[PDB]
Amino acid sequence: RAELCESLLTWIQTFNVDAPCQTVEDLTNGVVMAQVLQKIDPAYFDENWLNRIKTEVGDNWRLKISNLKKILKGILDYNHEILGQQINDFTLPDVNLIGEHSDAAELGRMLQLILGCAVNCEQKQEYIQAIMMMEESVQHVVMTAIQELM
Repeated sequence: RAELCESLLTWIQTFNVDAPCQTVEDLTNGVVMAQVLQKIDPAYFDENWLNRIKTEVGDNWRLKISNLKKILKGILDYNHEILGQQINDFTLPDVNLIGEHSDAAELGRMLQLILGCAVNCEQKQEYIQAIMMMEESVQHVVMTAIQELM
């Protein structure tokens, strides 16, 4: 779903990575997702690892796809090589559609995989706490709205 992708984007924003990440388009060349995977496990997804991900991409969608396949393979490899408890990867994102068409539905599937890494890695209690703090944060917005109406 495209709506799931929008929601998972707000989760991506909790990482505060360097590259901009406000829209679906900001995620299509793979740089943001690579930087998030580095936050999740910087020992595995390290600076050397990130080197394979081209930054100067522009509108070269073939290059975007290339980047995205490296990230997807990276996620699968992390799951196989490092993680004891495997993630839910029965259905994989079609990253060709992300790169060529900025397909939000496919991008959402990829973000789900990355969230799967976050909540199954060694630091999972940190990431689960950060997700529940998204709930606390929204209630502050709602309480502000209520107070501006009273």
